Amino acid sequence: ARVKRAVNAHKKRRSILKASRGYRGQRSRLYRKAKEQQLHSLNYAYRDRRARKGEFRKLWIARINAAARLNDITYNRLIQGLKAAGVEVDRKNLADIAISDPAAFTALVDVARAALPEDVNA
Amino acid sequence: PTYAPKAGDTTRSWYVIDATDVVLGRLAVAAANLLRGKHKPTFAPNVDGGDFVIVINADKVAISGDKLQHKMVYRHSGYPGGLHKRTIGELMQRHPDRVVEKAILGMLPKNRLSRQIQRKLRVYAGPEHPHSAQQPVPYELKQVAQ
Amino acid sequence: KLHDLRPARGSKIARTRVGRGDGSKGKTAGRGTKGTRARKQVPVTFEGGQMPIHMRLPKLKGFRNRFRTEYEIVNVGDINRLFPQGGAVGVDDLV
Amino acid sequence: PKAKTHSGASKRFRRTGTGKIVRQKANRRHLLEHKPSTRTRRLDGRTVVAANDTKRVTSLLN
Amino acid sequence: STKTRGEVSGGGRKPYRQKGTGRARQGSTRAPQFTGGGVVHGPKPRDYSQRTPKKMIAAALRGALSDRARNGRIHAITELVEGQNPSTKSARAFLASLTERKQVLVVIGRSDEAGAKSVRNLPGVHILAPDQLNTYDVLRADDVVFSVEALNAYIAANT
Amino acid sequence: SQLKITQVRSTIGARWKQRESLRTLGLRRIRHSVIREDNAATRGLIAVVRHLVEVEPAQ
Amino acid sequence: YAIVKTGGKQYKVAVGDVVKVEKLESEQGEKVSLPVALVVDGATVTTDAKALAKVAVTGEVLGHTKGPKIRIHKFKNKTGYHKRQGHRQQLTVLKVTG
RNA sequence: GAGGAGGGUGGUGAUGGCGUGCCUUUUGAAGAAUGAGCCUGCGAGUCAGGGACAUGUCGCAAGGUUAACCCGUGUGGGGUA
RNA sequence: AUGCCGUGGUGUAAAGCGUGGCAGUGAGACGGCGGGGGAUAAGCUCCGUACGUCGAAAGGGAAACAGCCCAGAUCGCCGGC
RNA sequence: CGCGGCACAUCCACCUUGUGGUGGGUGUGGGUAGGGGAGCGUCCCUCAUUCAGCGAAGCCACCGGGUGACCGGUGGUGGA
Repeated sequence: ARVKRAVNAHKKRRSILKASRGYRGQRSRLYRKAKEQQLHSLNYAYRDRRARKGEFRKLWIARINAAARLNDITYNRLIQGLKAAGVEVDRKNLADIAISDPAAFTALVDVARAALPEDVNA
Repeated sequence: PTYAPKAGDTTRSWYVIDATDVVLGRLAVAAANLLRGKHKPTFAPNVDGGDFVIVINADKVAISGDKLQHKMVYRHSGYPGGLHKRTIGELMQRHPDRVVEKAILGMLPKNRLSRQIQRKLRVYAGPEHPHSAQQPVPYELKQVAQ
Repeated sequence: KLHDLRPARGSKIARTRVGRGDGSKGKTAGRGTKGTRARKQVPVTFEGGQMPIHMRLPKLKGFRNRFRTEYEIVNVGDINRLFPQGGAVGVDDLV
Repeated sequence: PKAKTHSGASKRFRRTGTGKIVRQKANRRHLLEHKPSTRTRRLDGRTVVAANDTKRVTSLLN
Repeated sequence: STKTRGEVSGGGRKPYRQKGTGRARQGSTRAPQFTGGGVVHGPKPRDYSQRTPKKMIAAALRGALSDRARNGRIHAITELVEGQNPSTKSARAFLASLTERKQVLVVIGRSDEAGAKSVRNLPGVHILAPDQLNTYDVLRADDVVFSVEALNAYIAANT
Repeated sequence: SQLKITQVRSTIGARWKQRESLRTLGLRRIRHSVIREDNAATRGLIAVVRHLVEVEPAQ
Repeated sequence: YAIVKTGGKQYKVAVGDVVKVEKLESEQGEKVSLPVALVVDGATVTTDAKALAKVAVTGEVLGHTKGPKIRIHKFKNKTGYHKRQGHRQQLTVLKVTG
C-alpha cells in the first residue's frame, strides 16, 4: 500500500512553522531553518527558566541593597539581622515591601540592627 | 512581579559632586552609581532611572603624582601606526573633564543604555557649573557601615 | 464474533523498523560505526586471518561405517509401563 | 533456502549425548618424540569446547 | 509487484563519469534515489498463507460452533425450501423469521433445491457446505442455520 | 557511641575507595547526615573519607 | 498586608487578592489557612516569630487551574539526542481574607 | 460605550542579561572540516525457505507434524513417505 | 608505604557468579602522581595508576575555553542554604 | 532543602496474598555506540458501530489539549 507520506509529514511541519512565527530571517519562512531554530529556542528557554530564577534573585538583591544603603546598613548586615531576628521573608517579598513601603522596610532595617551582635568578632 | 519600573514612573533629581580632592576611582564609581541609578531601590537594568550627575572642580581631582607621568591613554585611529599614546598628565593640563568623563564611562556597563545614561553626566573643571537652572543638590561620598 | 478476537498478550510483537529517526534506532540501526560490519556482514568462519577453530583443530578420528546397523530400542521397564498386563506383545504391537 | 552445514567444522566437532560439543585435543599428530608421554595423555582425548568458542562453533555445526 | 532496479528498463549506463563533473556519482539512471528508478525492499509477489496444524484449525472451528450452541444461536433445519423450485420469497421469509438477526450462515450442502441456489442475493446470508465449514465464517455469522443432512453428516465425519 | 556524618562534598573526582566508602556509610546526596554506631570500622571509614564528610557527634 | 508563606515560596497579599498558589489539597468553597512570615499595618509590622505563628492568613481555594504549557525540547549537538517533553504545572487560585 | 481606571488574550516589541547553526565524522567542530540555495514530491534494514539459533505467545502430549499430491469453490477436508 | 591473596566480623540494593539473545569497542585526549624514549623539550611519543575528567556531561568558576576546580540537569516555582 | 506534578526498581500491608490494580517507605530518572520496554501518525482488508451534498477528504486560520510522537473543537475553502 503505497502511502504518500505527505500528510504525516505536513503535521510536524505545520507544528514547527506555527511555533516559529515571529522569526527574523529564513526562519519563520522555511522549515528546516525553523527546526534548527526551534531546537535552539527551546534550549534557550530551558536555560532561561533556571537562569531567570537566579537572575531575579540577583535583581531583588540589588534592590534590597539599595533600600538598605538608604537606611545606612549594608545588604550583608541586613540579611544577617533579618536572619538573627528570624523574619522568614525572602528577597522577593522583601524587595516588594522595599519598593512600596519604605516604612515597612525601615522597620525591617531597625529589626536587623537590633539583631546584630556587637562587632566583627563573635 | 515588580512595581518599580514603568512609564514616566522614575524620578529625575540632580546631583553635584565637587571633585575637590577626591581620588579618581572613588569619584568615578560614585558618579557611575548615581548615573545608572543604583543609589535608587526602584531599579532595573532595562530602564534609566538615576540622576543627572555633575562633577565640578574636576581640574584638581587627585591622582597619584607617579601616575600623572606614567599612566597613558591610548586611542587608536585605524590607520596603521596611529596609536595616539598620551599620559593623563598632558591630558590633565588639557582636558581634566575628559579624564574624569573617561573614567566614568568606563565604569558604566557596555550597552546602549550606557549611552542613554552617560548623556546625563556633565563634568567641569572650574567650580562654576552652568546647570544651576535646577536645584542641583550636593552629593558627597560616604562609606556606609559593616 | 470477530469484533471480539484478540491474541494472547505476549505475542504479536512490534516490528523494529530501524532507520526511523534518532529517537528509536536512528541512523546506524545497530551497526554503529564505519567499520566492515557497518555495510556488510563478516561470516562466522572468518576469524581475522589466524586459522579458525575449525581449521586448527584436527578432523575427528575414525570413519563412518557405511553399513551401520541402526536399531530402535524399547525400554524393558517402560515396556512394563506400556503393557501392565501384557502377556502377548511384538514389534508390531510396539509400533 | 536450505541451510548448509559447514563441512570442515562438522568433521572436527561432535555433539555429544547432550548439549556439549567436543573438539579433539590433538596437537598430537605430527611430532610425538620430544613430547613426553605426559604431554600426550594431555593431548589424547575429546575436550568439551569452552564458552568463548561455542556460540560460533554451533553455528558452524548448523 | 514492483520493478526493483535490474528489472527497471534500461539504466545500465553510468552517466556522468565519476570525477570532473561537479555532480554526484550516480552509476545508473535507475538508482532507487532517482525517479522511475527501482523500488528498494519493495513489494514483490509474495504468496503468504501460514501452514497451521490440523488440530488447531479444527479445534478453533468447533470452539466457534461451541459458542454458537452456547448462546442458542444454531438453527438446524430440515430443508430451506418450498420444496423444488428455488424461490427467494419464502426462503427470505423463513430465514429472517428463523433468525431475526442480521448476519446468517446457511450450511445446506451439495444440493440445490432452494438452498445453495435460492437464498443467495440475501445480504448477511452466506452459504456453505458441511465440510468447507470454517472459522472466519461461523464467527462473521450471527446465526448458523444448518440443514439436518448437513448437520448430521458433519457430526458423522467429525465423530 | 555516636557519630552524625554528613557529606559536604560530592563524589565526582572521588576515587573508588572513597565512593564505595560513602555507599557503605550510607551517604546519598550532599547535606545527607547519616548516623554511625560503635566506632571501630566506622572510624576507619571516617578516615577514608575525610574531605567528603563532616562529623559532629550526635547524641 | 501579609507575606503569606505557601508552597515553599512566599507571597505578599492583603485582604481580597487573588494568588496563583501551589496545588494545595482542597476543593472550591472550603477555606484554607496559610502561615505568614511578616504582617504589616503600615507602621505596625509584625516580626517576632511567635507573634506570627498566631497570625493566620485564610482564603478560599478556588479554580484549581493549570500552569502554561512549558515545552521542553532538550537537544545537545552532533551527539544526536533529542528529548521532547512538556509540562502543565497544576496550580490553584486563591483569595485572601485576613 | 466615550477620555478612560482594573482586567484579559493578540500584533510588535524600546531596553537589559544569557547564548560558538544542523549533519557526518572526530581526542576534539560554531568551526576557516564534510554536505545542504529554498520549498513540494520520491530515497535506504524488505521478503522468499515444512532454513540455524534464542526467546514471547498457542495447539497436543511421549509425542508433535505432515511434504508433493487427491476431493472442494471461502483455505476446508483427506494424504503417515 | 602502597597495592595484591585469603579468612573473620560489620556495613551496602542488583553489586557478584553461571548460562543464553543483542550489541557496540578495538584511531582515544588532556590533567595528577610514577617511569621510558626526547635534550633535564614539546599541545611529543609510549607505558603504569579501584586516579580523574572529556569522550558521552549540562550548570557555576576559570576574561573567552572538551580534558582545570565546584557539581552530575525528571519537570515547574518571580522561594531558601 | 522547600513545595507541587510525571516515571522507573526493590519492598511489604492489601484486593483474588505470583498475573494486574489501592496505600505507603526507600532509592532512583545526564547521556553517545548500543540494549530492553512502551508508544504516536500515515494507508490498505475484515468485524462492530457511526458521521456525511444539511457537506467527506485535502487545505488554511483561530481556540484549546496530551509528558512526547501528536489530539480535539471552531470557523473559512471545498464538493465525496
